[PDB]
Amino acid sequence: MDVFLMIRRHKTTIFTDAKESSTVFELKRIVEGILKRPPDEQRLYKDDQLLDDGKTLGECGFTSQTARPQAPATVGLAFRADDTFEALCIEPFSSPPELPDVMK
Amino acid sequence: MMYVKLISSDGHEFIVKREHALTSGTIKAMLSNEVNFREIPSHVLSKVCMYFTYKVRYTNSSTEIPEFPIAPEIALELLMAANFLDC
Amino acid sequence: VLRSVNSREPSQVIFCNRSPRVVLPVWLNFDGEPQPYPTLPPGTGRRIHSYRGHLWLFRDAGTHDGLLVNQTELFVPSLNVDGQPIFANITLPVYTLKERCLQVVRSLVKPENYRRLDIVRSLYEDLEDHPNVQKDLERLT
Ligand SMILES: CC(=O)N[C@H](C(=O)N1C[C@H](O)[C@@H](F)[C@H]1C(=O)NCc1ccc(-c2scnc2C)cc1)C(C)(C)C
Repeated sequence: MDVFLMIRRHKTTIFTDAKESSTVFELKRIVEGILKRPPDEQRLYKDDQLLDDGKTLGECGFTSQTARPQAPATVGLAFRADDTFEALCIEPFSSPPELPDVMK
Repeated sequence: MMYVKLISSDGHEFIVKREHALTSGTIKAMLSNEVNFREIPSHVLSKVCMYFTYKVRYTNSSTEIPEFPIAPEIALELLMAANFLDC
Repeated sequence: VLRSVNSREPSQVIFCNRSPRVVLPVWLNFDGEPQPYPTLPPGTGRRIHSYRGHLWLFRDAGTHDGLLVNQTELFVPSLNVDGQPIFANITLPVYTLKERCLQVVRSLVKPENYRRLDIVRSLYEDLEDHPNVQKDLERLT
């Protein structure tokens, strides 16, 4: 089963899908192909939880019915700079303005 | 897999499959691997990307099709984006 | 042109609403006038008696947005094989993002106030030009 994801770091967001049976490490290889950074320089998160390489996305709670095409689940991403990893930082999207009068 | 980068007015960088971005004739023209959208903020452009994923997934598929959700607060700005992008 | 044929040959049919909308079934009568039939709530079914050669289409009962039936616009009941009813699977289309946004904007703004929206004139026109069966029958011809 396919799971649909946003992989997010700072002001970067990758839209992609993967198998429920695929691994965290396999997702890192996907990110590697796109952002040109190898798996050892990557940390993936579900919320604040650091994800183990060997686990499936399914085991880490990314399921076909929660990670939907029209409402993808978010995977956090952090890079190593030199020796150490930056903290997990995800820039929020912009805020919608107030509903015009005629939409209330 | 080939990806393209779509950049919102507020600097968020959205990386989507090339095939998905070509859903939009407007984007196809801006490419024909990065496009900047000066009028589309991230809270709108993220939804646009979700729509690409949704459309590609559910076009010519018989698995029951769910509603594409759009919050009231973004609906007007999403309309304008959809109209510009012809999608 | 688009009209049911007066075949008088019974055809039993299941209307299956696999959409989240209240469905309005519409029968095209022998002069091609649309005749509305009782609505179907989301997820529900009805076994109904129709006839071979008859034409049906299906709309959101509240907004008249277009729906699909067996992946297309029109449903024509056929010969029943082995006494089995024909299945009419009614589903949402994949609307364009634009049409989907118009649907949502229409559900939030009373038609008197479309003009007050801060958008180009042609989008006021797109909102005012809401779905309707007549228009689509002219299209489909
Ligand atoms: C011989 C013939 O063609 N008779 C027509 C007829 O019996 N029709 C036209 C359509 O093929 C079909 F609608 C059928 C008919 O009217 N069947 C009764 C019917 C009643 C309720 C429903 C529905 S639709 C959603 N909910 C219900 C209960 C559907 C069909 C009519 C209208 C001239 C009497």
